[PDB]
Amino acid sequence: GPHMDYLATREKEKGNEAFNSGDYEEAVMYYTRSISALPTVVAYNNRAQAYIKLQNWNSAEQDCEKVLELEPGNVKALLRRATAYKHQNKLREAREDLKKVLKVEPDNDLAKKTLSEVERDLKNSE
Repeated sequence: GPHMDYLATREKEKGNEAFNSGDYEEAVMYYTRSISALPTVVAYNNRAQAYIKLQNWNSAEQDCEKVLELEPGNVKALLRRATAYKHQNKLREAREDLKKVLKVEPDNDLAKKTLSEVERDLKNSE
């Protein structure tokens, strides 16, 4: 119906109640209701972040790709897409994504500390 934004933030707040409590699988479905009412960078990026703790890397990339269509350059989405790639053995794409973070935010520990593991894992991936 109308006012789909009003529940798209409130269902996300129920997801954040579950996420801080340690029910990430309950957080994913709460964010999925949210995106089907009003799709946001916030709900896609948080859905992908919950999937990382569920080991659902190939689901997590699909919501990260949607973030890059709204915010082309989003550091959180590139950090999470590169993390999903690292665990999918898609490191060949992750090296590039961590560089797209570090050009804007050279302070990102999660970017540079993962890059040092990606560069060696590529040299091992023969």
